[PDB]
Amino acid sequence: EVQLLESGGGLVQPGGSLRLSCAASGFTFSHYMMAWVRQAPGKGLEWVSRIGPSGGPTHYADSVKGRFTISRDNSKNTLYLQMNSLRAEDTAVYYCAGYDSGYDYVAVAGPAEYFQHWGQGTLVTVSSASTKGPSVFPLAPSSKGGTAALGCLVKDYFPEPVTVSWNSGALTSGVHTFPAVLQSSGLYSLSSVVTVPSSSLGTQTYICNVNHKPSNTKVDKRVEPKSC
Amino acid sequence: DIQMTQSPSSLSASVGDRVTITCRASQSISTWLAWYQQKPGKAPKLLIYKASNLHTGVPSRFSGSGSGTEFSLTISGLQPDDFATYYCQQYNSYSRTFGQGTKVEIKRTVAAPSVFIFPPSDEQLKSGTASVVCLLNNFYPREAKVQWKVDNALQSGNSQESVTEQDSKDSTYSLSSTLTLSKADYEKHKVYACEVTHQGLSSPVTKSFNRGEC
Amino acid sequence: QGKEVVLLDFAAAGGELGWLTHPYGKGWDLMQNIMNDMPIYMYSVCNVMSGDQDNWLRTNWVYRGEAERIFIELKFTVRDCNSFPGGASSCKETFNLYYAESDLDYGTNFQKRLFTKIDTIAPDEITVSSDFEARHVKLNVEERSVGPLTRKGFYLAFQDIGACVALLSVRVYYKK
Repeated sequence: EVQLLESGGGLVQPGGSLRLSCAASGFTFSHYMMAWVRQAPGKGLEWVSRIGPSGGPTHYADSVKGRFTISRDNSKNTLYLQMNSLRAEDTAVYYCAGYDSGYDYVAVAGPAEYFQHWGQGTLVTVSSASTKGPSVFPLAPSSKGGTAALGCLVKDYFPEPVTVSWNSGALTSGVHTFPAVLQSSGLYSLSSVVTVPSSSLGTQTYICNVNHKPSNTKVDKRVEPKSC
Repeated sequence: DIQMTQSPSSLSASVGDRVTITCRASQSISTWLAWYQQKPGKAPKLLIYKASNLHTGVPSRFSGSGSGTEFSLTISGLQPDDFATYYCQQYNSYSRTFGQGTKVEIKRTVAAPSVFIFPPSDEQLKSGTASVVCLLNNFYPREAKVQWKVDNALQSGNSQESVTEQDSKDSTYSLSSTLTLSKADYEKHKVYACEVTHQGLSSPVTKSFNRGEC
Repeated sequence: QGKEVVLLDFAAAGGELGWLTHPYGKGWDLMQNIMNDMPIYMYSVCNVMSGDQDNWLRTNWVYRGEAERIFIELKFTVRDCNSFPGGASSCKETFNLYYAESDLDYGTNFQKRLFTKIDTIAPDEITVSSDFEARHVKLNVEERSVGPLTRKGFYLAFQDIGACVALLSVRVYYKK
């Protein structure tokens, strides 16, 4: 029943600041050591900071020191992180983590500590990009014996995510929607593909349905295979 | 600082298997080591601490050993939900460093990709840019090479690749590479070939097209 | 003078002295730690939540020599049971000191049934949870002795029955 909920995540310009929060419930928060650990996209875990039960001893990772501040309010059961002078490199999911000596079954304490409980985390994107709807382009095949593939290229949007379905959800089998990739410009690009028998191509309609909530883009794009 | 180094970086196992992951410290850390599991898009969860003590609730098929420099996590009789990434963390010093990760994937038969190539659409070619796309579809081992060629001429700096996680049906991967060019450059050339190298192919497979003539 | 003659001195081995543990795997384990800017080794067990614990640690075989009566000084810490939520009925704060005599060294062959109990060892000071989290260590000292020794050598053993104990020093001597 120990529960941690991060909030405050979101988009910010380089040099900007942001303040994260973790709301704890189901235990005696005042007795736990609390910490933040982060995880850059596609990468490993990186300890950020910690604070003792009383607000006590504070330590920071060398990569964050002088720029970030950790604090807590034990009467609101809330943990905080003030992040200043942010850079693209601080982009990450930030996790709230806790440790409590009453569940650490060892006669003598280790010097640093480990993380018993973790919140679900909150994304901080630091980037000079602003919201922008995608272009949606068809990936057309031709007419060749066998199975054929076909698709949509959803290109130049900020931020994530985008959803794609085919034929308004009527086509579910063999759909592959790829992970977005950040382009040099800062915007995202993604493809969605489905395989289909080439005998379908003159006859069956294929429409991809793309939605991008942040800019309110909804587009149904027909994919017409190529004929000679 | 103390550096942690996990081996192997990825691993392929079948359910029922017994797999062992290694974690090494660049200097001694006594028994202050913890192991964590992370499935994609989810928070990590503690498995082991003290370099062998099971966290409460953690199934007894996980076990850890080691001290000083060398440590080990073992999973006997992999279940379907043990395919995940595993991290180690030393807590002997205040730097609290983690290892880079070990990804336990599902083992499967070799499977050649079906390979398709897509020219840019007439709609994009209005915009002054132009993207060509290769698709490799349903293949095991994740390792593959993809090589763009334009009027039979090698390209670099010019493309980005993207791979999906293991399919929950047949445990294959799919990959797409996008070759991004300007409209003026594209209109200059003719044959846009896509060459693919992969273990299930006895030789490299090329899909191509010629702009202007189907 | 009535000089003491030391037969076994654990801390003085500097972590080079491996003792037998039974069951192999669960139970007592050697660990290392810093106290007073010095590395200190200890045997430790903390299985306070499962409650069917019977964990044994056995010293090496010690040659008796001319000793007829021996004195065993232990130094140890024990954590407060109340520091563990849900451990009321499983946690203990004592351990047992046993010994056995033999003319030969049995090596890894450990037969707990040949051991007689010397005493229950209990701490005068538990380590409460603010001590633990501050890395201060409440050391306890307990001495016992056992009567006329007859065989060429002897072992000592420590039975854990569900306590959170760290054993830092074990010193066995006789008085000349």
